[PDB]
Amino acid sequence: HTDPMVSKGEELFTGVVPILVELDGDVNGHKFSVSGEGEGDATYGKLTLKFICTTGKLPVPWPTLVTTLVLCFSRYPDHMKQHDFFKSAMPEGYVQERTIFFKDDGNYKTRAEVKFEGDTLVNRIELKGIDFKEDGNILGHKLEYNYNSHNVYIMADKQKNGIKSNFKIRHNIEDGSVQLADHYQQNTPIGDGPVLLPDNHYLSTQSKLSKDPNEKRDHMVLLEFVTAAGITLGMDELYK
Repeated sequence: HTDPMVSKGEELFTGVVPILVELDGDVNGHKFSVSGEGEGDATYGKLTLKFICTTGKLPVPWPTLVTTLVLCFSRYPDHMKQHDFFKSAMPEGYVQERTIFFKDDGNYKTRAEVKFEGDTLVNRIELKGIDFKEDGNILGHKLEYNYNSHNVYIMADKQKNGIKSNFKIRHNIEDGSVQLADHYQQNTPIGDGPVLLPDNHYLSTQSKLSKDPNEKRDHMVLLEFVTAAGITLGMDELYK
């Protein structure tokens, strides 16, 4: 690429990159840990990850953890690569913080560091959840094991030299309803190096959730794709 800052970030994501995810969680005092392993191919926006609850039964539904459990693997098309904050922060990485408000239920607060340790991309997360209903849709495990595709607007946060985003997820309830999960996110670089501050744009995501037939632990197999879009005034003019 013409931009050596783009080149630097992209060089770290060429090919297939191994991923480690670590989550320590406490929801209403229900403590748990999650480990995940797999690989990402940013050229395709493609994640293949297998997560295990290493402490026993997961006390919340797996779909409620998808957003928490690596946006540096998003596909940014060439015309947008100068807008890829997530890769530009590497290898030192970024902090990803969220609050996720489940309507008429509790909230998750998450803090994670996403960085390289050698050739492995690590996502190390702490999650705290409070004010849940012990018999509600989350602690009562009333959600379908699936994840609806959706689109999310990414905005520069110039003052924190990072990005912010807020977006709604709707988890399907077994009874046919939906449980809203209202996400507030912010990302800021680790360390004092430079980053690419993006124009506002969108990420589109789809996720397939499955089970490993040979796995006896509580677990989730995730096939996730994330693709960036927008910044199209110039590109669209090429075809008029």
